[PDB]
Amino acid sequence: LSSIPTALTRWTEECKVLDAESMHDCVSVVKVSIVNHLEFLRDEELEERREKRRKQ
Amino acid sequence: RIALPAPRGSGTASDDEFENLRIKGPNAVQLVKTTPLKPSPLPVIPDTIKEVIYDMLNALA
Repeated sequence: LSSIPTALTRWTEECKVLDAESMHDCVSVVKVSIVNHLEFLRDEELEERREKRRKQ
Repeated sequence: RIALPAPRGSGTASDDEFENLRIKGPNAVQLVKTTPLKPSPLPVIPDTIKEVIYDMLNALA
C-alpha cells in the first residue's frame, strides 16, 4: 500500500537526522563525478550518431 | 544517461556545428533518460540477516 514509506523517504528521514546540510555537499562531490561520466558518454553517443548519419 | 535532443537540422557544416553549440554549450538543459534494464540477479541473503528476519517472525507468535 502507498501508506508504506518508500526507501527514498526512509533514507530522507535518516539523512535529515544524521546530516541536514552535509547532504548537499555530498550531492556536489558525487555530481562532479557523475556529470563528467555522463557527458563523456553523451559526447561519444553524439559522435556515433553523426557518424552513422554520415555512413548512411 | 544525459539525454540527446533531436538532430536540429540535417547538414554537418552548419547544423551540427550549432548542434554542438546547443547540446554541449555551457548553458544547456541536461535532461536524463534511463538505460535499458539490465538483468539483475537476486542477491543471496546473508545468514545473519536471516537470523534477524527470523527473530521478528518468531515475535509474531
